[PDB]
Amino acid sequence: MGRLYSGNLAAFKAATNKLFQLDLAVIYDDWYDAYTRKDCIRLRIEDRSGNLIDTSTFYHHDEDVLFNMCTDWLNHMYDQLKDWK
Repeated sequence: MGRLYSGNLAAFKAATNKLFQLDLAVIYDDWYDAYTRKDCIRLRIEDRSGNLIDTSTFYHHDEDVLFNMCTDWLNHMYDQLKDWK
């Protein structure tokens, strides 16, 4: 929907350039919830047509550790899909 701007996002923004070059898509869900109304960080990976790739939900200690975990896993798949076709 949109993109935020903050200091911890300095390194985070850099990762985006890789996503296009590996031919994949990623969407995150935040600020929307059912009846519980609780803060959470949901990260979802998928294709263009329908094949779903993977998903992860993060809740833990403050933003520094949270973003570290998020950026870590994103870098994780890069090499793996770089080996296959």
